[PDB]
Amino acid sequence: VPLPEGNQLFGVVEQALGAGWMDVRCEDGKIRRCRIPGKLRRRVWIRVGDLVIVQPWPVQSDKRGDIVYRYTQTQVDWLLRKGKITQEFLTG
RNA sequence: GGUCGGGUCGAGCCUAGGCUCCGUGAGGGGGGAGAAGUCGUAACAAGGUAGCCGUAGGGGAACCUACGGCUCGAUCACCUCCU
Ligand SMILES: [Mg+2]
Ligand SMILES: [Mg+2]
Ligand SMILES: [Mg+2]
Repeated sequence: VPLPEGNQLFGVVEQALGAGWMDVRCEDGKIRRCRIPGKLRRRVWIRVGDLVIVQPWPVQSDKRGDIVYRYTQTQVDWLLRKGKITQEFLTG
């Protein structure tokens, strides 16, 4: 339900790299090696192909970022119906 | 005191060669942490082919095989040597 606020933007998980590292495709047509904060790492399980919010790192904000929130099925369905995001971004 | 001649000592400077230090450096090599990637299961019980040492060959990877050695090897039957 919460939306990106600032430099944050959506993203689609592509492949997990191990040791809490994911490979997320963002809305600006860039692939980023993203790091999962440990606070939500322990309680929220993330799997390839999900809509998430990613904030790029302050330095070298082109290939690194942090994942802050995961969108459930109802939230992504509501977003698709509202029209803030399209279907081809999710499906690739 | 000037000028010239002779003998000797000499900091510095130039060239060549030989050693050595500092900065960058394409490319390559292992080491150490991390643990929400991956393929197997080598070790500990007889760990499911006992494990390990030396040498040599082979294999995605732990590993496998041959010759000589050690017990830091389990179970059953028989034998030997003691207290
Ligand atoms: Mg084994
Ligand atoms: Mg074995
Ligand atoms: Mg062979």
